[PDB]
Amino acid sequence: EPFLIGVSGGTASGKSSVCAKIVQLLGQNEVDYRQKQVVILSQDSFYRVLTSEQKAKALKGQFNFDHPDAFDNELILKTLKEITEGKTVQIPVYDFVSHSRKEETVTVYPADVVLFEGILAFYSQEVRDLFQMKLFVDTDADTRLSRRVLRDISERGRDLEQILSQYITFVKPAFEEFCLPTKKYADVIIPRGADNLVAINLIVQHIQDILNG
Amino acid sequence: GGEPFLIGVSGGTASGKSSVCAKIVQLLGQNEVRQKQVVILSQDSFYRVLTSEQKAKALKGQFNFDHPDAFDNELILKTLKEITEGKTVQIPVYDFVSHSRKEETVTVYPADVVLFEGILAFYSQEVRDLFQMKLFVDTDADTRLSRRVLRDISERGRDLEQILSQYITFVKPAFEEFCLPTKKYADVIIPRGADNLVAINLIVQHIQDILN
Amino acid sequence: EPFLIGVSGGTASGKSSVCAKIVQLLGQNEVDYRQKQVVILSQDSFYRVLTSEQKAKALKGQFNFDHPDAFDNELILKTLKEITEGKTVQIPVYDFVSHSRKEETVTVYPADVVLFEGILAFYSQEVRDLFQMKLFVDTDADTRLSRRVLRDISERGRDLEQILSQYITFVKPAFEEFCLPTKKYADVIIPRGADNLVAINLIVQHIQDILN
Amino acid sequence: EPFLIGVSGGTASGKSSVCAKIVQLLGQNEVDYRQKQVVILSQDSFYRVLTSEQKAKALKGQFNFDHPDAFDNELILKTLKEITEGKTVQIPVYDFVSHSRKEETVTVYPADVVLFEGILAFYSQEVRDLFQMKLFVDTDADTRLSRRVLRDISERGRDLEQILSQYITFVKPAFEEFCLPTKKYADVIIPRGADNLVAINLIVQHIQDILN
Ligand SMILES: O=C(CSc1nc2c(cnn2-c2ccc(F)cc2)c(=O)[nH]1)Nc1ccc(Br)cc1
Ligand SMILES: O=C(CSc1nc2c(cnn2-c2ccc(F)cc2)c(=O)[nH]1)Nc1ccc(Br)cc1
Repeated sequence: EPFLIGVSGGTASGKSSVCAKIVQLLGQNEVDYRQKQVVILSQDSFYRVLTSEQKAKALKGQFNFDHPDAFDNELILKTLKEITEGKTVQIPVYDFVSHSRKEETVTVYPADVVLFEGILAFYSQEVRDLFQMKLFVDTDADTRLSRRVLRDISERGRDLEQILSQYITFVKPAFEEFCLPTKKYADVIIPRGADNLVAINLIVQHIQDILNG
Repeated sequence: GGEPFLIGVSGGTASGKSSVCAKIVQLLGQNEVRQKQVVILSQDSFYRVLTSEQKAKALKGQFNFDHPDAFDNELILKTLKEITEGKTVQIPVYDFVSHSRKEETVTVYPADVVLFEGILAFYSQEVRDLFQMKLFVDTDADTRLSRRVLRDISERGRDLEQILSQYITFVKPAFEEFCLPTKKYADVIIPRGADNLVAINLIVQHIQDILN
Repeated sequence: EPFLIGVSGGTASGKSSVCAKIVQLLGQNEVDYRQKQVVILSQDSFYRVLTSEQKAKALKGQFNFDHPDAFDNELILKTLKEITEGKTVQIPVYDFVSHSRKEETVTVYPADVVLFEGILAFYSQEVRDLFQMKLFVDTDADTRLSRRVLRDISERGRDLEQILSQYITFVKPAFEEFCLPTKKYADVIIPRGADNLVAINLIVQHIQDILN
Repeated sequence: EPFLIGVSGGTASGKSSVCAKIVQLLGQNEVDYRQKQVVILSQDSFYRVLTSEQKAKALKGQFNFDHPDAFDNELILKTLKEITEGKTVQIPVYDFVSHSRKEETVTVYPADVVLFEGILAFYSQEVRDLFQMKLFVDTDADTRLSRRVLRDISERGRDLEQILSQYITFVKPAFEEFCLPTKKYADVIIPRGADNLVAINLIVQHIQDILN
């Protein structure tokens, strides 16, 4: 049975780079995709195929993609279950023009350890109860917001007003209502994110031992 | 201005604390006045005159204007004591170009209500014991950072990376160490800032009652 | 139209005693029952009449009376709407033996000012939209727990193990899940409770100005 | 050189039970004192010898043993730098009558891993910089007071009003002003405490890895 690590934290907490760094340090980027012992899954792969009335809100730009409802809880639960039972799985690739899933999927061969990472990884009891270990990457919201702003201006061509409109109207309230109340389910809290080498090495070491048990 | 009623106002940068003070005095028409019964004092007037070592620091972005050390606590305590005793006082006018006070001082005559506003208004016990009412304008750090970034870009012409580098290195550590722990000393907390018209009307109504 | 003030806070915040002290400082204990210009309603008077399955849970000490499910929001809504229409209204008296309402109701005549006070006074949009002013009495959970333990040994006949088991299992999670998030709806936050005479005198003076 | 783990968190966070459990799961409770590879040091062992002035405050129940000033940072620093140099060390044992150190000491032979555990283990930069790993046991203040009351009420036998007056007056203010600001120096935060078996087993394993 594969070892499931759930990782949560708000946007730009560093939950993504933490998963990236752990997997890099375990030599997994030098390993072919068919033979990887440690795989990373993101909750944002499992965005819902939107209905007519949902797609209408999304064109008007008034659909909160950080709300639990924007996420396909039942496909997440189904898929993680299959992973647990040792089965290989298909991860969707999301089209934001059509708010539907493309035909091309991503294949995920049975792994020894699976990192499942997202803003609402711990929101559903049934999904929480599949994780052997729960990690929350705790970064102050002001810190996270500065990171969000530099990232979205630099590697995307997004405008500063639009970024802070979306943050204040949608991201912040959804973080406070749905994500932050899930911090209390975490086994281990990792402050600051990917620059926290002591916490990362501690989780790398732990996965390393698992790969040799 | 027999025995002024001193109101202390704190809260982080971009909390709303200046606008709240400004709206309170506006809604009282004590705006456009010569017999001002309500005046606003700002802790921003009481910056220390800098050494040339410190002036040199300020030219680079590396002098912490959010630290207690950057404000003249002795002159603030003295100025507020004289106000409490019903005396006319001189407020400095600070020139940032020279990092020193001009000859021009602003004359504040005994008012019936004095609103003293600053990030560190409640930091010193001697100063905080002169306030008969202490207000804290409580606004979330991410909200406050959003307002600060937009003001610094759009009014003040700042570089984005410099704003946020300075935020992380100096402003945030200074707010968490020195300002945020003073919130417990507040009698009343005003969430959000200048848009809190219910909070603001409660403070204008209360100021009119003691003007009578 | 009566002026409606909603008042929330965790258990042992001091919301009850803040209300009680505001009324008494107004002189409204020396005013006659039918002539009360300012009255206090408690969300407590409006516990639901429990189902059979809820009765069962309650008798085994497994029903959370701090959950929104415990409160009769429809009756709360109805009674506040009628008070805004200037009606005389009847308030239920709850009985914890039967988990139901006594025949005895309590009569409240039209007041100028109504204080409504409860852990979940701001939980429901339609109820919170009836308040002209929302006060949240903000007292640290460790402080409030200190008060609860001393209150429950003296008043009730309870031991530490029962008070703390109940607090950890029921009061705390319900407070964090349901009460704490409503704080963002307050217009004014009152730290500490009824020893905050500056905050209390402020609400008193505001209420006096309504009565004039 | 030996591996120094610093552990902090508020009174009754569980940091002491976390250290006990880690050592119990590594089989060190069986190993002979002279051959122990993992040892727990407590900051509580390094209380300062009080001056007459402080001894005077302490007799009147006014010396705050949770204030940084109550810890002998110089002795802590010396003792940990010695452990780091491979040297055998004596740990004081304290008398809370004379507010000074007994005849008897406790000998600690060079260990491969030291857990240094206390409320202010990260307060001093010099102490904090010795630790290759910093753990902070984060337990809610209302939860910690719960445990503290039950623990203290017997283990010492003392009165309930005294435990709670002491907590509100001394412990809570000292935790909020001095301990809580040290959380940002933790590499890893362990929630709830000794019942967190995932977090405990993660640390046990890391230490086993180090001993092999
Ligand atoms: O001041 C701080 C940073 S804690 C903090 N609180 C925030 C931020 C943004 N919004 N809020 C906030 C939101 C809703 C509220 F209702 C209250 C605050 C933020 O960046 N940091 N110190 C701190 C750091 C870690 C811990 Br754990 C606790 C306090
Ligand atoms: O006590 C407080 C704020 S109010 C508060 N919140 C608490 C306490 C204990 N647990 N929580 C809590 C835990 C999880 C939640 F989701 C919500 C609440 C507490 O004593 N006070 N902090 C404080 C006060 C003064 C200073 Br100075 C610094 C920090």
